[PDB]
Amino acid sequence: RPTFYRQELNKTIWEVPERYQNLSPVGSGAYGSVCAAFDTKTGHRVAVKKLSRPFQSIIHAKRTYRELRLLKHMKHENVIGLLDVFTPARSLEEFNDVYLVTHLMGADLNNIVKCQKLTDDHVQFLIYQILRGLKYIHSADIIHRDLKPSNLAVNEDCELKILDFGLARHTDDEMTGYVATRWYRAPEIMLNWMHYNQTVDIWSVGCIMAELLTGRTLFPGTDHIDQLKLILRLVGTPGAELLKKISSESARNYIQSLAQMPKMNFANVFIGANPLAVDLLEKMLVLDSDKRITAAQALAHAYFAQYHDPDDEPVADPYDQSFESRDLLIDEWKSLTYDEVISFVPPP
Ligand SMILES: CN1[C@@H]2CC[C@H]1C[C@@H](N)C2
Ligand SMILES: [Cl-]
Ligand SMILES: [Cl-]
Ligand SMILES: [Cl-]
Ligand SMILES: [Cl-]
Ligand SMILES: [Cl-]
Ligand SMILES: [Mg+2]
Repeated sequence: RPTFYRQELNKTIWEVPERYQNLSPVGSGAYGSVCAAFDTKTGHRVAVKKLSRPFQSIIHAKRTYRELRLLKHMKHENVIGLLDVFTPARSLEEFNDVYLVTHLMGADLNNIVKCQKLTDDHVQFLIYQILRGLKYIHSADIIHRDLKPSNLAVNEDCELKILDFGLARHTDDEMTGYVATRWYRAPEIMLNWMHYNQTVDIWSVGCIMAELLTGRTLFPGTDHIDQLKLILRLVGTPGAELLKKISSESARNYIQSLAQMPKMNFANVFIGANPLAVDLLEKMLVLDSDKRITAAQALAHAYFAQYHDPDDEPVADPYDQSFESRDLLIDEWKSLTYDEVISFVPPP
């Protein structure tokens, strides 16, 4: 057990191993507080996140367990990894606090687009890395559910990592109105049409790729209905085949109230883009999720010929998510989490 030391950072007690020095506040959503630190064992600048109220309810205790399980599994060059996890507690009986440690991300996509100009070669490389990471995530039957530019870290060398997996977090207020929290979401999840699956993430990649190409948000809707009208103007209104897959009767009646529109010509929307980029966008931005291109199929598209290496696009170890259907008490979720903290093995 390392020695721990205590300090107060903005109204909060932090108790951390001596290896972590020069702690300085950076952020605080409703799920925790974050400090930057120097890790003297590894030489890395790191983010240290102290969870808030991790075991306050069954829903919160299960979310804490879910996040720790997911971060411990993800071992890929284009996905955020877990450097360390710790608690100052010396037993389950005194266990209350969880701290998560990752590499400090110095810039998101948004920061890079504002400070540098990108060529078509940059966009090939950025979208290639998102798809390489998604091939790995989907191979474990994990859905990210919240891909958007603020959830993509990018460095000076244009190297990219996916972060901030969807933990079933987002509230109704957060998704309301003229908000980037909704502009990258597939229409079947935005409107609760049907049981969604991993295809929702490919829609988000199409929206991100379009905005790297034009410099404009693809579907900047002022609300859910405005956004659906922008989507159907580009891709066309649904055919009988998709309408049958929409499980809500009211959702089906509403769509049938809209005048029919054909799919637009994507070469006339993405004026002057690489024809291979136009073709790949037409294969991602398909209304019927059954017919979208997959991450593994997209890596073999000719747009990525300069970067594709089928011997360097790895898949994940199997991931057991049977806990998602399990009914447990707060203290049972808390014990499972404690065991996962004490069994952590750091990366090479
Ligand atoms: C001018 N637009 C702003 C920032 C870049 C671009 C696309 C969206 N992310 C919003
Ligand atoms: Cl230490
Ligand atoms: Cl990482
Ligand atoms: Cl504790
Ligand atoms: Cl964003
Ligand atoms: Cl597993
Ligand atoms: Mg985020």
